[PDB]
Amino acid sequence: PHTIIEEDTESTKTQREQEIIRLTQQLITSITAKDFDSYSKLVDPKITAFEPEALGNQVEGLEFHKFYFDNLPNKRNTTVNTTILAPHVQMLGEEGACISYVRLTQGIGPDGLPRTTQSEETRVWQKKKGVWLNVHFHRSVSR
Amino acid sequence: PHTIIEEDTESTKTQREQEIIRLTQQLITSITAKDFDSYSKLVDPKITAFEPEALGNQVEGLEFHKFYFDNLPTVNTTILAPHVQMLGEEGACISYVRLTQGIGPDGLPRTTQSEETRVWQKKKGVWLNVHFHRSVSRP
Amino acid sequence: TIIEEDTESTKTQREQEIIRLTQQLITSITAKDFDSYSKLVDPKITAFEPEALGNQVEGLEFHKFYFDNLTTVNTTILAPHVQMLGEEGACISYVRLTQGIGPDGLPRTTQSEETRVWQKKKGVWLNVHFHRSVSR
Amino acid sequence: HTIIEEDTESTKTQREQEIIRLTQQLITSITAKDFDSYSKLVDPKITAFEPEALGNQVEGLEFHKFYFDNLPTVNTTILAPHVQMLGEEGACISYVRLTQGIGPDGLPRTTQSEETRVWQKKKGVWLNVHFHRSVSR
Amino acid sequence: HTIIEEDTESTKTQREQEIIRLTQQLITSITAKDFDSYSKLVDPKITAFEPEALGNQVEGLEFHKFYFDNLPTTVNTTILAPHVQMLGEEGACISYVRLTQGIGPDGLPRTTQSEETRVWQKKKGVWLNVHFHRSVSR
Amino acid sequence: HTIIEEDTESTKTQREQEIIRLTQQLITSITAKDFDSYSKLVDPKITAFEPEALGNQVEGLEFHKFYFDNLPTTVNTTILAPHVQMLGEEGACISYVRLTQGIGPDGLPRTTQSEETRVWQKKKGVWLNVHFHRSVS
Amino acid sequence: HTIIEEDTESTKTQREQEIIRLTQQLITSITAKDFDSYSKLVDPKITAFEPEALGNQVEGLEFHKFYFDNLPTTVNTTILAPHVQMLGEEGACISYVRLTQGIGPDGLPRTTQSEETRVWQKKKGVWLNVHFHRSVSR
Amino acid sequence: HTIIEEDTESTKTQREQEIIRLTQQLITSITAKDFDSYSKLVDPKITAFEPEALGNQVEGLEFHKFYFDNLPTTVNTTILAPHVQMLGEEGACISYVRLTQGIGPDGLPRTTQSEETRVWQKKKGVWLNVHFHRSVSR
Amino acid sequence: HTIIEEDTESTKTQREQEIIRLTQQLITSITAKDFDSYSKLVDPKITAFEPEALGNQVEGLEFHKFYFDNLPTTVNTTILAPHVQMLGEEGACISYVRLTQGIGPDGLPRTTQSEETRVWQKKKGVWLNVHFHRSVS
Amino acid sequence: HTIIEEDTESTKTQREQEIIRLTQQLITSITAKDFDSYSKLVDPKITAFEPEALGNQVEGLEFHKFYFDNLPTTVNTTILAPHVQMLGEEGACISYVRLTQGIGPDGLPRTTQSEETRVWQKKKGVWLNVHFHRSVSR
Amino acid sequence: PHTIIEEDTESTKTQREQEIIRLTQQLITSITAKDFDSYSKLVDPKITAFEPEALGNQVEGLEFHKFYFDNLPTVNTTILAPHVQMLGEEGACISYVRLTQGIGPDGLPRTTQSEETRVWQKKKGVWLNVHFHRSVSRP
Amino acid sequence: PHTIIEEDTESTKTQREQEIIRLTQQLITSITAKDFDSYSKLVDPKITAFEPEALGNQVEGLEFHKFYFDNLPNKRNTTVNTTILAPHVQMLGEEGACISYVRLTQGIGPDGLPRTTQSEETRVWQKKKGVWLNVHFHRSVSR
Amino acid sequence: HTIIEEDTESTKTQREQEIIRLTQQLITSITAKDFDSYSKLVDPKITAFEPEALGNQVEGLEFHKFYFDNLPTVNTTILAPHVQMLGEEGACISYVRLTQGIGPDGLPRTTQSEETRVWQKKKGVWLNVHFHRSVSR
Amino acid sequence: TIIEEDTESTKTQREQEIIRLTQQLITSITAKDFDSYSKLVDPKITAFEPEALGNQVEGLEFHKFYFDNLTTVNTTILAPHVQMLGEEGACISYVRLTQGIGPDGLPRTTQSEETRVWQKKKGVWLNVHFHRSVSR
Repeated sequence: PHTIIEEDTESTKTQREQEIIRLTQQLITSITAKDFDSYSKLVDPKITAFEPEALGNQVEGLEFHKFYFDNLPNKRNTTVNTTILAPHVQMLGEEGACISYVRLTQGIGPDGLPRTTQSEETRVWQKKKGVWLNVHFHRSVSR
Repeated sequence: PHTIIEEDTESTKTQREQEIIRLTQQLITSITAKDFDSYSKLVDPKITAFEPEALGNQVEGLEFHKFYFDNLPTVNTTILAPHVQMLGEEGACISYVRLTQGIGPDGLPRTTQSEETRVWQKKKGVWLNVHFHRSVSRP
Repeated sequence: TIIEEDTESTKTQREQEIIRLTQQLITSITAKDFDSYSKLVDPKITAFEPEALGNQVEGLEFHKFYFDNLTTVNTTILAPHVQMLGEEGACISYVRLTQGIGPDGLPRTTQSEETRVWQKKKGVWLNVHFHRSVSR
Repeated sequence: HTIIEEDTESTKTQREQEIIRLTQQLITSITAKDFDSYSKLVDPKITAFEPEALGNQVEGLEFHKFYFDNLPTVNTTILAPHVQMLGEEGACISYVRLTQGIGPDGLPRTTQSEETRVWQKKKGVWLNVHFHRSVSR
Repeated sequence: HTIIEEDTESTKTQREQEIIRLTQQLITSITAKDFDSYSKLVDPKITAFEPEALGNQVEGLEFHKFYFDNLPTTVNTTILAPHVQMLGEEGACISYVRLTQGIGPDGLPRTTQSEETRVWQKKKGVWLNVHFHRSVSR
Repeated sequence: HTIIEEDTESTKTQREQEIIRLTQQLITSITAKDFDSYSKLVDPKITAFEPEALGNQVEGLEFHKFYFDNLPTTVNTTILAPHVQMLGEEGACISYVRLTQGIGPDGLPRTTQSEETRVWQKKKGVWLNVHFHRSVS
Repeated sequence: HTIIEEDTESTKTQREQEIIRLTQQLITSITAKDFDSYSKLVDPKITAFEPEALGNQVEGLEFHKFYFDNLPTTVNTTILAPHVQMLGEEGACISYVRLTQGIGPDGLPRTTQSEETRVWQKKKGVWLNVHFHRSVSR
Repeated sequence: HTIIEEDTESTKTQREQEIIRLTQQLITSITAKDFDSYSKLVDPKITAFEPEALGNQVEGLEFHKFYFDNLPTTVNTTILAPHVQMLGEEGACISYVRLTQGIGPDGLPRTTQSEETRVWQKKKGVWLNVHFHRSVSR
Repeated sequence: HTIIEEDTESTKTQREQEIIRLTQQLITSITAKDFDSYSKLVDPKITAFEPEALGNQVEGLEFHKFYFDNLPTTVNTTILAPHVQMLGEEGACISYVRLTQGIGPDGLPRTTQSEETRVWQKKKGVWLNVHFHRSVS
Repeated sequence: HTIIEEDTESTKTQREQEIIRLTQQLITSITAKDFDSYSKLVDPKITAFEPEALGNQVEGLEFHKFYFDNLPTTVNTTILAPHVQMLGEEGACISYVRLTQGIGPDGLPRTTQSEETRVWQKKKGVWLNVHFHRSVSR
Repeated sequence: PHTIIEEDTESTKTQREQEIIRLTQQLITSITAKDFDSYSKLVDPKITAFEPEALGNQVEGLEFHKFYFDNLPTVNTTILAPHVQMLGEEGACISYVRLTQGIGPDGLPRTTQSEETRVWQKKKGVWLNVHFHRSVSRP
Repeated sequence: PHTIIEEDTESTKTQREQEIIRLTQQLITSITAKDFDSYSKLVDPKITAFEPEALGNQVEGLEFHKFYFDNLPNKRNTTVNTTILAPHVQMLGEEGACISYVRLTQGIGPDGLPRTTQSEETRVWQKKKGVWLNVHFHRSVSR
Repeated sequence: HTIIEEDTESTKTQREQEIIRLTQQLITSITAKDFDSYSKLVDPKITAFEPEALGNQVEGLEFHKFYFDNLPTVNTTILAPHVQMLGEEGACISYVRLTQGIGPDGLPRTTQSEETRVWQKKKGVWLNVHFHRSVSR
Repeated sequence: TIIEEDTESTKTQREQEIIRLTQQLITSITAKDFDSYSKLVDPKITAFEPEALGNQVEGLEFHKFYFDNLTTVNTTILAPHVQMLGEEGACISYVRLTQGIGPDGLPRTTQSEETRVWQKKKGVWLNVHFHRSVSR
């Protein structure tokens, strides 16, 4: 029970930019649904990462995140609702792209408590042999 | 006194990504020296930014950072493990750990750490920083 | 049940309807009836609420998440100010006072300041924007 | 005192663009403490929801004029303005206001508020008849 | 479920005394959670200032009714130094210190104190409470 | 010192309009600390519930005169939603929310909210305040 | 549970000795929760100052009768240095330090302290407690 | 600085009115730090219960005379609801709530509260305070 | 229950040796909670300063008997540096440090230190404790 | 620099009274920081239990002398309910509650309370303090 | 489930120091699996150690760590930026950041970080860990 | 006003081990005296480090520490007394050595307050062309 | 219960080596709660400084025998033993004791104490006449 | 000045000298006279003190650091136990109670438990080990 929502606003993006947004949406769907095959198809095997689970280190490879796919609750236990706020997409020539957005996640905590979480995400995509892959992402949370 | 040091340890970088590292070094130099002219020369005027000064929002433009070049009142900035991924011919992405050694109220030494991602785009033959993302992890 | 408090007087016939429409809206919220809610709310509604964490959200899905989760409550509208905007605009602002039961068997009262902006689209009034605040 | 709008890379229609410009002039009169321009842009019977009102709804200019008369480097930034038009005489603009300033010490601090302003075209001119300021925790 | 009124020394006038009686009946309907007597003693458009209203002024019975619908035997209220000021033939203003005794979660005796001002209006020969103000000092 | 009153809606009767005006003059006399005007508007044996009384009920004018003589510049009192209920011909009861904008120890503006209930009694053709009740939430 | 007086030095007169014995019987009815014995020794219009009154002065038997109808074992109350001043034949005033030893929630022995001042009035040949004042030092 | 009494309702007898006036003169000598006027109104062997005694009962004038020789402007003491009970011709007992308004370290106005119980004895035609008890509620 | 005594150095006179022995028997009667032995060793009008008295000075046996009847297995009392000073022929004063090893609520051993001063008076040829003073640092 | 002793009611025997006097002189030498009078009233091999000794027993004058060498006008001590028990012809044991009043860093009046037990021995016809025990409750 | 991952990013190691990394991986595996036989095979019996379990003291021998192999009651250990400096023919020194992903009381995920230095000595043709130094920096 | 003291105990070390101890002493003397030339002579220009000033990162090169030589108070202001506790030296063939010890430092704080600091140090030495150099050190502090 | 000594890579003289072995036997009797071996290795008039004594100096075996009689996986490690001999009948051994154990939960905890034991050769056998246990903060 | 407290009795002539030597040692400490201190203390003295942070230190330099830094104090020795060890050993243990003035003008008292071990080296007694503890 999870669905990903984007809201660009009145602004209409480039068709290319629109595809980067759609791909990012698919990736987030892989993460919330914990489908590691779909995640792996969209992400480069040598992706560098900056996330709070890294404790200020930079991590490389898929295994660090495959830990979260193979573990953590399945997804049946609870329901989630992620939302992408103001996605800014900057194309970098023909083979690069950089999408940065605010991620707002609605869910249920330990009890039947509804809570909202905000994180700031930067994802860099590289067009490798006609296929866009996520080569680096950087996820922070405000204090 | 403001100096900037990179630490590539044993790995070897290509000339392109070595230049991305060099440009990032100059950028952070203009930051620590509060030289906004050089900073403006290295940064695209429509630059997006994620930083703790923005309170979890994404800001655009130069005025938001030019505020800090003004108004604000001996440090060593160190770039740790610069990962530079080239993106075709007009893209580049360098992520690193920014370690800052400095002085407190007294002659007291303290170190701060932030994780930075900077995205460079080659616009009309020159490299410009079009987006950066600065984080500080659970202190 | 919901209680309105105009204090004194009767509003004009146009803004009285805005008050009643707000009553039906809050009724759909408290009763968790999403059909009436979707009928009263524009599909591209912008929103400022504490559940949005200082962000502005748009669409119904963000709010429909709250309809699909979770008996006796008493909401009360304090000093409604309705300002009409031509023939196709209306802006109602009021203080929402809610009475309910928390985790234990103890009664609690919550206060929030709500500002709803209604638009008359093709003869029917729809809420296109609302702004919910909570004082500290 | 400099004010910057951030539409994203979008262009609004000619009608709502003026709502954006007028809002910038309003925030300008607020930051510069110029009550004359403020009074020209605001209806005298303006209802208001702001943290200075302590969860109450205030009306009139006197409550706000109290703030123009006290105290003499700031940078306000308008994040994601949404303008929904209401016929020919109504407009509703909502945005996130991001303020950079200097506090008691010489330290830069940033504050974020959410603002929703409702404008009414009264006799060919636009006046701000309602506004709602919230602050996230 | 017994309410004690403490006139201190000396005796007031009879008309003030009846206002005191009606206030007692009101608080009895409150501690006994008897909404019928409460509705008999209270005007349907009563204004109220109480800590449950969060610095707002509430009107009507539903705001207090809600409280009567939800709760359940052991209470004791005491009216401290009631001042009753008559207002012509149709007005009355009684103000007093309310002292309530009860039992919380665990079996320990606790006492709460509030300051109350109740305003009675003589409508059609009967007295009704048209406004009350409940405060608590820190 | 400015005392502003706002009724959300409706016109009061003439009598209760006067009750509102008399309350306004009273609050003015408090802010200006003119004890002669205050005493003219208030009964010499007025009972009172206010935070300065520490949950006690005080009577008389001296308890309040103490504040008139020792306090001893610019403040803004706003009166929100006055509910006036007349009691026959010789009684009246007005209850309202009071907002106070002022400057504290700093150069920073602060707002204070209190809920007030005043009871007026007409004696010999003159309305006097005989009891008031001020609480803060 | 039993109560113990501590006269320390010197011997009191035959009048004040009875005041101390009656105070002992009173506190005995308090610790044993026997309201009958308490009502025989207390005037029905008794004023009271106690921490359970929150700095107010309550009147009547019911304010204290609420406490008799709550909780059931072993306690030890001691009257430290009773000072009895007689006022003619119909007045008496005894002030003392009440020291209580008991068990709380856990299994521990403790010693609470309160200062009590009781005023006795001889009404129709019997001594009655018309006012008591309970204090606690910080 | 001046002291104000609040009799509220009713009129006291001619005897107890003098007890209240003498209490006013006493607290006046306290707030003005005039030990001469204080010594004229207080018996030299006065017992005392006050928070400055830490729950003990002190005797003599010097224990309080220490406070007269310390600190120098504007204060306001009010006697709330004085209850005076006469004991023949040579005894009197007044209990009241003392409410003090003053300025602390910073420039702020405040209202401290203490409960006072004073016992007056007529010794050779003059009334003297032989025992006072100062309490503070928490 | 074991009561151990240790003098760092020196031999006491015969009298003060007996004073030490009587104190030992007293502490034994407290630990074993044998009130008959305690009463035999203590004056019926004994004054006392102990933490159980809350800074007051208590007199008599009942105050202490309360603890004999309600407490109601293995503890180790060690008496450190007894200073005995005889006062003529009918007085004596012994002061010492008392260590107590025991088991509290847990299965963990805890040690308690208290400083005690006992005053013995010989009445009719029998030594009785007439005053003791127990403090804890 | 004045010490007040409070015998409460009634009068003790003369021999106990002199022990009280000598205790007063001792504490005067303490508050006045007069080491000569202190040395005249105290045996050179005095044992002591005081909070300054940290749960240890100290002996001799140097431990208290040290205190007399270092410090400087405003103090007031009061001896509460002195119990004096004579021990034959050469022993005496006085125990009491000491109540001290003074001024700390800022100009605020403060009161401290300690429990003291002093043991006097009649050595060569004069009384000397051979052991004292200073305690403070929490 | 216990796995161990190294992250050499772009740099290239020699076969010797690559084997030092491999041996360290096996060592940490025997730690997370609490397999003391393998651990003893990789560790010299007179090994010195600095670790927070030692409270600022330096311990020697195996019994101090064998205590933790006993008595103690799904994790991913990751070796970050392994710097391996060879010391002639019989010495080696590998220092790295040890990042540990694991589960709390609930199915709650948490990450811990420690900095480790391990010194290897070639004794009779086999490599043994003769000294290690484990630190945890200002959490 | 600073001097470095070693105390091996009754145990006598190897002559080689003794030299490693002496070299370590010289290095610490360079640090306390803030003589960067003497420090640089004993330390390898590509030394890796683990110290609390690195915030859980590993640092390489001299500049990170030359920051502390060129800044910080000179050394004239106060007096220091460092002490090396139980130095354990393990030789690694002919070209490696590993010395680990407890560092106890006595000094004066902000006021005239004497304070003691303990840190645990591991220093690795490499014999490069007949000259021992410090190639890695690891300094921790107990909690 | 296993005990490990850590001389560093040194060998003591034959006389002090026995002091080390005997100390190991003493700590063995302590960890195993075997009072018989303890009493054979310890002089009956042993003075003692330990945190269980609350800064006081205790003497005898009873104070320590109290601890052998209460409670039934531990690892003690002796760090840097210094043995200074005193003629033919005295010896002073001081060391750092490092203890690994399990607390209330199933969590491993480590404690560190500093111990100084003074042995005396009494009639050809070595007895521990004094010990001093400290704990750093 | 320093005060000894044998409580009662006189020690034997051999251990009395150990007590006096301890007095001279503490005198050199309080007066910060390092010459007498070095004369009374063996150059290879082991030490357990709170200034060593749970470590055992050896030598005079660690203590000489404290002689070269920083009027009226009163130290007192409580219940000294002196146990002789043959002809060339002695072990004295005692409670040290120190009276002094802190930062302000207020008197403070500190307590520590000291255990000194003396050795007769070539006819003269030297302190070869001492162990200073502080109770919490």
